[PDB]
Amino acid sequence: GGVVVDPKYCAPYPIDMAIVRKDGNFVITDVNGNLLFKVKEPVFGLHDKRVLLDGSGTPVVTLREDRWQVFRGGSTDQRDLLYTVKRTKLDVFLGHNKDKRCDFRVKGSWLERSCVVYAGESDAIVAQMHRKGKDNFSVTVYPNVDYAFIASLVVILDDVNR
Repeated sequence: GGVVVDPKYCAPYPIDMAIVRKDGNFVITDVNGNLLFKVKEPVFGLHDKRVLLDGSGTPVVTLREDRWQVFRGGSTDQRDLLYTVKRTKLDVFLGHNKDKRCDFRVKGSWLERSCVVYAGESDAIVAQMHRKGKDNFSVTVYPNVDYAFIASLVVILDDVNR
């Protein structure tokens, strides 16, 4: 129940991710500064879309805007819908979830650096923010949880804040 975007984003150990900034553009790195995703608005003067690119520059997911849909790769086609996020703080519904138990939830506070992501059907914690151009926090993604999925949530939280 940890795979959302792609099983290749599910590591057997915890991974801590963080935001590095130079505005919707920034990078998400591991603890050691290794790039995991570049986050950007793909089109100038349009602010409704962000893409997460891997280190090779390949789109991993596209987020499109209190309601976001997140699509596979560089798509915004409905057939490529992975999940919808609705604004305790955020509820996530996988693309095949036609109803309204959410599949994941985010609670806690962005500004306190205390966000926690839970799996809906067990309420298991899948990721946890901790307070520390580096933002003052990291997010632990637990083993076998999809870290591209968690990185997309971090992107949405940042959007809500800005």
